[PDB]
Amino acid sequence: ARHYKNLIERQRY
Repeated sequence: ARHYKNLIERQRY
């Protein structure tokens, strides 16, 4: 679900 990478990619970024 590529679009959702964002979320997990916001945590430390």
